[PDB]
Amino acid sequence: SERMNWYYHVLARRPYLVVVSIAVYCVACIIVALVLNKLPDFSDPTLGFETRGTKIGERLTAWYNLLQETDHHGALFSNPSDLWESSPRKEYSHFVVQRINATDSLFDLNGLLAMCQLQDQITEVPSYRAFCEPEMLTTECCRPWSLPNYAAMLANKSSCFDLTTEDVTSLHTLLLGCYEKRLNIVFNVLNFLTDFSFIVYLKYAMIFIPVAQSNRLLPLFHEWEDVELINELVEVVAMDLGLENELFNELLLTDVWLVSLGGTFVMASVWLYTGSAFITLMSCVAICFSLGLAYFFYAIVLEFEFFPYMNLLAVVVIIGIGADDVFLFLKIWHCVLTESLENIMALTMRHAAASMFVTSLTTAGAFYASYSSSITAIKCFGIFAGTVVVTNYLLMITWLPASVSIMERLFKKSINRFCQMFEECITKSIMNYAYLWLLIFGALGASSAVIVFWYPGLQLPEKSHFQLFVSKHPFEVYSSLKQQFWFEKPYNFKMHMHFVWGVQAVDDGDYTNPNSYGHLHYDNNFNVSSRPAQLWILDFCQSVRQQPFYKELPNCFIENLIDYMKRRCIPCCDAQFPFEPHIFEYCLPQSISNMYDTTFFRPGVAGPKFAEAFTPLLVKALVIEFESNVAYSTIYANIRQFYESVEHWFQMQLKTAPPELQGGWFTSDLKFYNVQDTLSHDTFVAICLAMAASLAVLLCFTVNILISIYAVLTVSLSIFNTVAVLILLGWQLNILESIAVSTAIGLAVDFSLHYGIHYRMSPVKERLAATQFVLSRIIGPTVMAATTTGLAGGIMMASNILPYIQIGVFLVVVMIVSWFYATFFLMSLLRVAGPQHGFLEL
Amino acid sequence: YPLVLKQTIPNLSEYTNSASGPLEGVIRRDSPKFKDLVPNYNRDILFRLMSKRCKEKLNVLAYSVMNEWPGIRLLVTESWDEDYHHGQESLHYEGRAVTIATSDRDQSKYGMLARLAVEAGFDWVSYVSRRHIYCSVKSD
Ligand SMILES: *[C@@H]1O[C@H](CO)[C@@H](O[C@@H]2O[C@H](CO)[C@@H](O)[C@H](O)[C@H]2NC(C)=O)[C@H](O)[C@H]1NC(C)=O
Ligand SMILES: *[C@@H]1O[C@H](CO)[C@@H](O)[C@H](O)[C@H]1NC(C)=O
Repeated sequence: SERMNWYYHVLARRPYLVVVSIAVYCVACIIVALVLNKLPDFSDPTLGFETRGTKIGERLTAWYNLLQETDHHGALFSNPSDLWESSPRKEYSHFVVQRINATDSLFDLNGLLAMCQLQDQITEVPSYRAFCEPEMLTTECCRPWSLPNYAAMLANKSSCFDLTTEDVTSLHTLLLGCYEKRLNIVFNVLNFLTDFSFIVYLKYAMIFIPVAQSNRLLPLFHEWEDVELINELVEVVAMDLGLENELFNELLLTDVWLVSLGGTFVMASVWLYTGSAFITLMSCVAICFSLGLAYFFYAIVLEFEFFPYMNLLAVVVIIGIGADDVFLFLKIWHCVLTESLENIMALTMRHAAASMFVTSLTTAGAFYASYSSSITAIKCFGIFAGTVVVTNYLLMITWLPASVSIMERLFKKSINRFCQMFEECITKSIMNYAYLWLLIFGALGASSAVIVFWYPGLQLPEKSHFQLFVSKHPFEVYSSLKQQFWFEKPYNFKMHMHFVWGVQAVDDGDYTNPNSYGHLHYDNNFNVSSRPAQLWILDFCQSVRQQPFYKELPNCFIENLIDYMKRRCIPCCDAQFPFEPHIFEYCLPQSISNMYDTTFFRPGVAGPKFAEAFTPLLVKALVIEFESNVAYSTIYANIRQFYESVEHWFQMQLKTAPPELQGGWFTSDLKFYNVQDTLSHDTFVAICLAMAASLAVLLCFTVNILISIYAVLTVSLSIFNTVAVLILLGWQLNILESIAVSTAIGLAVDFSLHYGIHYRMSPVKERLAATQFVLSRIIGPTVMAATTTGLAGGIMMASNILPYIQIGVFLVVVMIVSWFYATFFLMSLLRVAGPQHGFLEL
Repeated sequence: YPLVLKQTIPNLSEYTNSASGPLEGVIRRDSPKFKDLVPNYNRDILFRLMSKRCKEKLNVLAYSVMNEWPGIRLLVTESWDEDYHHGQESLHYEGRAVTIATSDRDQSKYGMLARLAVEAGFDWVSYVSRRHIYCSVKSD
């Protein structure tokens, strides 16, 4: 350590040099990535949610991009000749309503004039006048085709005078007498209005407004956020409007300011832990600086662009880690004082090294290896993190000992009383009660085991919508209501599968930004003419006609072809199927522009796609349609087996074709499914990654093995129970949680490790004795670290977001409970079962 | 299916990098960017100067329109601007934006016209008025 000793000494010596120079390097890279790189912003989150690099990535990618490559440009074109030479609808905004006393059908009057009130309250707004669009060229605020309006309208009165008492009656009469007089459509219009839940006892009301649906009405979103419109009987229960990703940004903006809060919390806790709030400044600004530093690593250095906001969470992540070495250190300081400066520093630092190093290392190891995912924002997240972590690491290591030295070169009682009593009562509660906690813990451990695995498996979601807010939100109120109604349906859009040959299938998109996909190629083992291949075409077409999921006019083009062929003359006349290639493509596009300009004109996709190689023609490639016995759903295994057997037979026929013709592939909307498989696979994968990582480390330092065993088991059951805690609050699966999981390892590890180390480091080799040493000399800083972490987490909670509050949950649970775990369970284990006298060391 | 007044496609900031994007500077006869601007002598259209991408979308729209309207044709109400009428910022200043209407100038028609606009392959649209519609295209 000689030069290392000189190095410790230089720390002992000449602070301000580094102090200032590193300040300099900081602000340098800071403002570099500040100014050169622009400030990434989020129009919306629904980004990088693909899985490129997948086989399906190849598929979807060539598919989509070819399609954006079809005919709007390029010689790829539809018809081979085209080469040669006031009733409403959803598009107006709308409210969902109800009556909340007597809880009856809204078919009655009381709620009707309750409405009249609500209406005159509603359109009363001038900001509304702003977007009112008073149509009719009259400056007349175009009228609401509303219900009391409907009523006074087929009345000859003004709305709210509709005199329900019998009006209502005769109307309901019309409605049952209604089913498809026919006054204009009001029947069918207000059919669109509400749901199947009347044939009576409509639960809800509903508003349209002759107004625009956009992001443009934000001010009025606010202006009705001000007013409840629920006066006595009612509730504006679900307002459906396109202003979402906007509030999204604005509320992130809210919450960051709200977050500096828990920051200052931990700051004060520390200062008072020393009464030196100089070091609190040191710490907080070191924090924000390592942040900007790793930024410049991100945007400027590897020069990256797409900064998915979710990475924000690193913040409320890192906040819990940076505070631990703190109390780890001060304690050694005070003690060694209780037992010139250069050597004292050098020792206490030889004694902190392993702790701080190993901790940060496992953490950022998890975050980094996040990068092996199949996903965009994931790699974003892990990479960003790993950097931020390793920063704070070096930050303390070097920036900080100067903090100490200088705080010196400068140069309540209740609390020491309290902490004395603390260690004391704890030590006793241990020494007296031996297996109580032990058996209790083992019980609950296997408990959460059966909890998670056997019965209530982590079953996935199928309604995706990727909800955002509190599951209770008017926007999210509307989340459930739709298909109850009419204007809701895709009868269902049956799975319409498609197959292709004549293009290649890859995605050379830049795997980071979601706006890089590349350029599509062309599969050219694919002769568009050769008979044996033609004849496999036609036996192929034959083959699907035989299926039940074969579900049944450009389809199987060959038919329109040979019609035009056998269609006699007055070259392309009176002809059969197997024939020339050149005469073939010579008569074909003629018959094709024919079927085109015919009144058939099927707006369609399957079939050919052309090029100028008349001017010379050809087809580049071409495709086939089929419908499915099945239609839309977000379920998993149905679609799974569907595709599986389908593609199976796809091969069963493919290999049969002349390899001329095995240049193709098969489509559907599995991407959803693509996720709901690949997600879990890749998740488990990375989990095992960080697992084996922390494994290697434990085996590295605390060489005797019983140690890491017991720790592993502690923390594994912590995993189990924290997960089944999420279960007790009952989640569907998304990536976010796979992520936080992965981190759990490098999170919990450190407590157990500090313990196993101090004891392995103690000069004693007995259970109780070396144990008590480690007690006195390890206990608290651990508590303070988990404490800051819980501060940050638990303070995100009474907030607006799934992400943030979700995350506070994750934090608090994992940290605190893994604590209790290794904080008494393993404590018992080696209260009684430590390796004494050179036992099981390496 | 027919567009509606104040609609924005996509429902974003027209400058959203994939919809139309942020402006990249005005074009005047001195700026070398005018070297690449193109006027539409397309006589099935009524004026001309605009962008090569505006050109693409214009000409893929032109005849789908006539398929939408016989007797009425692609009328360019405003193509390229150099006399400072479209505010301190406009793609008309670089011949990319287009204020648009039919050769017959009929209000409630445009909703469907704008529709086929996208059907031609345009990048951004809006029934931004009864007097006219607006369309725009990404940076080439
Ligand atoms: C598929 O193969 C055939 C023959 O192997 C190709 O065509 C013939 O070559 C040209 C085509 O224009 C013409 O002379 C005749 O139609 C054929 N040759 C004769 C009759 O001697 C055809 O072009 C190939 N197609 C592709 C896409 O590779
Ligand atoms: C006006 O009153 C007449 C007479 O009852 C009725 O037939 C008509 O439907 C009313 N107005 C409307 C718009 O229906």
